Amino acid sequence: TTYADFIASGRTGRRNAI
Amino acid sequence: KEFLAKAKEDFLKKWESPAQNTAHLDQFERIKTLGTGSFGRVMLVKHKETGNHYAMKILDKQKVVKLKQIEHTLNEKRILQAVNFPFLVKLEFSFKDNSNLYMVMEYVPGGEMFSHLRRIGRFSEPHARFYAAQIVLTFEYLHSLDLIYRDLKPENLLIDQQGYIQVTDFGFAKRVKGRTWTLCGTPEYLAPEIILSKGYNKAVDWWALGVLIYEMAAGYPPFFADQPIQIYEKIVSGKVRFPSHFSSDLKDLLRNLLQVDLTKRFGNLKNGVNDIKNHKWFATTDWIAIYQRKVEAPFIPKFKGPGDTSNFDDYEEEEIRVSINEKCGKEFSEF
Ligand SMILES: CC(=O)c1ccc(O)c(C)c1
Repeated sequence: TTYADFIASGRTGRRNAI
Repeated sequence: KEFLAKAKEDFLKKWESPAQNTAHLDQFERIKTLGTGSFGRVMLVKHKETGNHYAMKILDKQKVVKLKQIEHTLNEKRILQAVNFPFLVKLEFSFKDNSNLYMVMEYVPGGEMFSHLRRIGRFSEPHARFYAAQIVLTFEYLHSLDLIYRDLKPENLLIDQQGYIQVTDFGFAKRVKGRTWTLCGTPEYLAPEIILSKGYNKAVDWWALGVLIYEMAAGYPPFFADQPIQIYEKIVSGKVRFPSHFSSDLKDLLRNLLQVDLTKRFGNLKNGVNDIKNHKWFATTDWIAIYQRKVEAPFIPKFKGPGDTSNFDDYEEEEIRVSINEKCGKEFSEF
């Protein structure tokens, strides 16, 4: 599932601007 | 018609004669760090003479220079002192010392949208439409003053005591007539034109609204991956997938907001924002009651008291050291 992929991804924490 | 007319007259006067040096560090009691990042942190403080609590953003001038954010920083404070809108966080004071820049803002104890969205998983469409409406009104206000916001994300939206949104972080906000080119923002939220360096305008903010709305209703962004380059490839590729629980109207809105075609991206066409405001997905929204804060919030934060910070994460505290020599004084002269 996309949700499961997200949760296991390295981007679910606060995201820094570039 | 144009409430914006009045709006703009008040902004322009503050814009040309911006407030400066309106407090000093010793007038505040430092309580706890509410958030941190690139050029400095945000602290809960207490105004000694009134007992009011505030959020104080501290930027190390040396770090701002190192990151080439001087102009952006002057933009941030000049604009934030000049604006006024129900869903825009208020700047109460600003000042600077030998080492840092300080922006003393309204304390919004309900924490970040980011925190509650990740915790709860995803929002209900009505719940997400309540927030979105607030951002649609804010963007039409900002864009009417020729401002681009450029940093929309749940991390930057705070939830107040009434369950309404307060937009923070004007670090990339810019008064610009026409188009601009800076590569800035957050990878998940960038519009195609930014990634492709085509030069861009306020349309980028309407795309970002597309990402936010999707993220809120689905619980994850429309474009994600473990590294930013992959995220750019996805955004640039003209393709979006939607959860099967998204209602038809919402997919249609999002298809028009996450529109790689500027000529067709919603809010960017002949009808402007009324293209968004008039959309069927917003069918049940009283835009006026939303502004006047007369709608009932879906969610109301719990705070066991004043200065209470359970809605914010814990951050390692660091001391605020002030040098004995003035740093980068000429660069931040107008702050
Ligand atoms: C992070 C930021 O800019 C911020 C601004 C106002 C505020 O009340 C809080 C809690 C944070």
